[PDB]
Amino acid sequence: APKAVLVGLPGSGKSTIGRRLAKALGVGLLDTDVAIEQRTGRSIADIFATDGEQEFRRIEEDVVRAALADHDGVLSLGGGAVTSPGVRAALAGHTVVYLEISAAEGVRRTGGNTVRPLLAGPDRAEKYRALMAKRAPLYRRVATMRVDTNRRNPGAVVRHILSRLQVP
Ligand SMILES: Nc1ncnc2c1ncn2[C@@H]1O[C@H](COP(=O)(O)OP(=O)(O)CP(=O)(O)O)[C@@H](O)[C@H]1O
Ligand SMILES: O=C(O)C1=C[C@@H](O)[C@@H](O)[C@H](O)C1
Repeated sequence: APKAVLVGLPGSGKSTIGRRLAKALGVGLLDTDVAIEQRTGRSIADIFATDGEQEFRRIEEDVVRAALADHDGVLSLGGGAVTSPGVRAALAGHTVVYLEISAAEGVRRTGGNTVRPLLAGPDRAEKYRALMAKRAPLYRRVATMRVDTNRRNPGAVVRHILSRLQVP
């Protein structure tokens, strides 16, 4: 059982924070997007382009359920992880930290050049607003703790988290 599951829109910090939240607790971090690229031997960019999100979402669903019982440290979920009705029920009972972010910073932190299937230019922001709107509800449903990583220092966020994870 993960010491904490991290969910949030791509660009919310899931990785930056998943590392500091894991290194501070003394437990390895784990990414579902990365776990899938291993169990399949295929890049998520391909699995999407060739087989499709439909099938991908299934594979992710199976991989997540797999980590919710195997991993003992910090677990990080892919953006649309919470769109899978099955994934949301596997999260029931876990410590789920929803890292919130506004369309402003979210898009500013994702304008790099990593191949994001669901977030590709042009109008890469309209796409972000949509993802945010459509999913925001979902993240609330599975989140046992809502932390804002918007205006904050990657470390000051982990600071905030650990306190609320030790206090009732
Ligand atoms: N709490 C925070 N405050 C300030 N900037 C932060 C932040 N957390 C992360 N960032 C910045 O946001 C950028 C993207 O962060 P991150 O890589 O964690 O996205 P992500 O893991 O949510 C996306 P994906 O789901 O695609 O893997 C980095 O440049 C990072 O420095
Ligand atoms: O927003 C999403 O649903 C995604 C986020 C990434 O982590 C990858 O899992 C993939 O690009 C899909």
